[PDB]
Amino acid sequence: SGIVPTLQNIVATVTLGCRLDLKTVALHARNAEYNPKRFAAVIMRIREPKTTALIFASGKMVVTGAKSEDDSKLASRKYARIIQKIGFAAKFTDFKIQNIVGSCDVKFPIRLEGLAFSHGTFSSYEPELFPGLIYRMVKPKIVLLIFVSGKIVLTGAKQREEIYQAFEAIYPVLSEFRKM
Amino acid sequence: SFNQFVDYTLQDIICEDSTLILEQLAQHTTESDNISRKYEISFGKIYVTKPMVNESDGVTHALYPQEARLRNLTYSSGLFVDVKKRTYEAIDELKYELGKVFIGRLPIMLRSKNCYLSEATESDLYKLKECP
Amino acid sequence: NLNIVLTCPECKVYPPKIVERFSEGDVVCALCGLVLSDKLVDTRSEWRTFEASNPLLDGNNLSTRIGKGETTDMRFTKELNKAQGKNVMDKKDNEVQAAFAKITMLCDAAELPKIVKDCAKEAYKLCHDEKTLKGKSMESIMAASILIGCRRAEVARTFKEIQSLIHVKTKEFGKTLNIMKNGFLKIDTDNMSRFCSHLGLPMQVTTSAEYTAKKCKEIKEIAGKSPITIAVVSIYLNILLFQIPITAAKVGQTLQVTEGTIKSGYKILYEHRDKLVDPQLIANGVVSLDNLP
Repeated sequence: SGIVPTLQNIVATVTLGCRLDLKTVALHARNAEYNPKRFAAVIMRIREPKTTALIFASGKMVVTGAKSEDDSKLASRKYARIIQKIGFAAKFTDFKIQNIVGSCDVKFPIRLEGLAFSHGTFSSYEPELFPGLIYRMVKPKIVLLIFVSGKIVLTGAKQREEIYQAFEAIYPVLSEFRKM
Repeated sequence: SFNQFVDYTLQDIICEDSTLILEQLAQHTTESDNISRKYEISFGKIYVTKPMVNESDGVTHALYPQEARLRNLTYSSGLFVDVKKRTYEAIDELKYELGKVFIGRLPIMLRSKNCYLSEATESDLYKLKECP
Repeated sequence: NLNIVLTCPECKVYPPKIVERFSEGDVVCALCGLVLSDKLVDTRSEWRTFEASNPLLDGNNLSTRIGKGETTDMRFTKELNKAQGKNVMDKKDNEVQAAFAKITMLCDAAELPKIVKDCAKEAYKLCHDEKTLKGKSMESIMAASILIGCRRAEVARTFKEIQSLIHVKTKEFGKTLNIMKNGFLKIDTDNMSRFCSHLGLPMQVTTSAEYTAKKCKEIKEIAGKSPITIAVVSIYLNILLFQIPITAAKVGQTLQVTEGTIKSGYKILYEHRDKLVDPQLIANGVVSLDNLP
């Protein structure tokens, strides 16, 4: 294909192994918002790497927004370090990436309804609901959002390799339905 | 006979029982109780179009006796009645206040007032593929 | 094992039609030219209204409902109408029946066609069973049997308008649109009939809107626009170029879109207006005069 999808977002979970007083975290950490009435967790953001963590009373958290596996682990470590610095027996445990999202640009337009009619068992296209075509790939198990513009969204991957393999697999069919 | 029924009889049938009311009187415990209401539904003037037909593709248009006989349709016109919906309310004796609807298709008798062929001249009927 | 055959016997061919005859019957082969039984079964002679039954859900029986003027039911009417009203509580009698009675009330009120109006209600009884991510709301899957029920002809829809009617047009309608696909895409000239009928325009305007919209697409003038939008747009070009015009608020209102949106596609196709019309199109107002928008 000659193109390599760009990783745009990585979601990871981390068990800090120790109960937390969310009310206290929200009070001593900067850039933290806590509104239990709507979500039972403290939302905290940091600038390097630019990410957002969801911290729970159970001591477990979700780190989002990271653009690489390293930034994800690194950011996760900083959040844990803050929880500690606040006064908890937090530890960096069970780090695990749960989802990777990537995007592409094949540069050419795509006749989506032709692609949907051709691959009916994998794609759901109804512009009324959503402008992009939803392609549910089997191997690897990656969901793609194909747009008329040639823009491609790939998600559902746990290894960055799946995004790459998903894109290579779809390129031929994308090319086949190129508007030209 | 038919004309008398369309011009007069029809209205009087809409006006005999006509209006129907439903009253919702509360438990008088405390808010949100202790609220007694009475709702009205009234039927006014009755209208009746010239004969029409509602095709499969939404469009409604006039329908002449010949098209009815060939396409096996019904030579009926629309029945429309003015409806009004009032609302009233009291607390734990004093009732205080808080369009044209389609109701059915009535078949027309040929040569009646409502039929197209009533005010029809001889040459008119012939163009309409009817026999004078 | 059930084997049924009419093979002549004398000259087995394995096998050929033997005739149904006209009067004699018995299906004599045009081969051994022998006989087979006596027939004696007139299928044309079915039980008329004058006993036959066309059941679509399970098997219909009926009970009671006495009204023959011989001896008055009075005491016995209530004896049996209560007794049959007790029995419709034993094994989940309610559900399918409630669904089909409430179904004929919601369709009749909007005057949905019986031939295909009833067809979609069979689809609901197939959808109410099976357990595939229904997130069932009763009203939700009813809007599926309101769409396929209107699929007979564009009787009331213009399905978007009947969607805009009442309650739940959004995410819960999305769950339902998916259930039905589990189709063919939906196009410009798909809602043109209905939209135009509710709009009250003539066959003239319909045809031109329908030719404009197809060329809008054929000319790829509206890249990623929703077909409903394109259609409502084209219907605005067409109508505005005729006598019988309708506004974007009037078109949007029936197409189920928003003026803003209709303006968006309209303005995209306007610059090709000339190449979009029918050719033999009339013109109460000409292209050089069409609203630029």
